[PDB]
Parts: sequence; C-alpha cells; structure tokens
Amino acid sequence: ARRKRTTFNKTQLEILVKSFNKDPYPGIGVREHLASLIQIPESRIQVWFQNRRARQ
Amino acid sequence: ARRKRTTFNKTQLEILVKSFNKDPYPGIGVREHLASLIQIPESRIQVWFQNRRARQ
DNA sequence: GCGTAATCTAATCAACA
DNA sequence: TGTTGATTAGATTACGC
Repeated sequence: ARRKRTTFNKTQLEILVKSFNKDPYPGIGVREHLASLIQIPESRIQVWFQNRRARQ
Repeated sequence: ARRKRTTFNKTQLEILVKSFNKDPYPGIGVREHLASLIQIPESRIQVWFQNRRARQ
C-alpha cells in the first residue's frame, strides 16, 4: 500500500513556491531548512520539487 | 549539494536483504517498520530497495 | 473529478571508505 | 579505484480536497 497523501496548506505551498522560484534545484541544506520551516519531511519536499519541475 | 552518503552496518544490511528476499516491493507499512527497526529514515530504505531491484 | 502526491524504472553522478 | 547510495527525468497510478 501507498503512504497517506501528504497535504500542504496555503502557507507551506507559498513557501515552497517561493523557494522553487528562487532555485528549482535545491541542495540538501535548503531542502532540510524548508523541512524544518514548514514541518514536512525532507523526502516529501524533494518529491514535491521533482513533481513541480515535472509539470514545468 | 547532496546529502551525506548513508552508511549501513552488517546488521542493517542483513535485515534489509532478508526483507528484500521476502518481498522486493514492500508497502509503506513494511518500509516504516524497517525504518523503526534499523533506525534509518524510510526514504533511505525506499532508495535502497529501488537500487537493489535495479542491480538485480 | 482534478491536481498533484507517490512510485517505479532507467540512466547518471559521486563519495566513503 | 569500486560499490553503491543519491539524484533526476520521464511515465504512470491514485487519493484529498
């Protein structure tokens, strides 16, 4: 079975979109910073960035 | 920009290889169980399983 | 129901002994 | 220098709202 679908609120999405507009390929440091900031596991943020680059 | 390379000891590798021989496609439950068991983040275990299925 | 999170493979890079 | 963990680009499948 798959994990439960991670849900992002308005603030988390806004922060992630700003970070994406700054750099679409964030290193491990910035990814972990975003993880601690919006309280979302770093793996989920990496998946989000991959999907975001995929739609764009 | 990459994360530090995850290092596995003998026991972690043994448990992961046993789980792989049992099921090469573990669900989220089994992955999180292995994560809690060998104390390694679930994303690292998913990456390890992907690489293992890739080289075999 | 749509958007998008999650997952898999295939290919490539690089780092820690 | 080698093994193998880490990353990314595509295709998918399938929940959360």
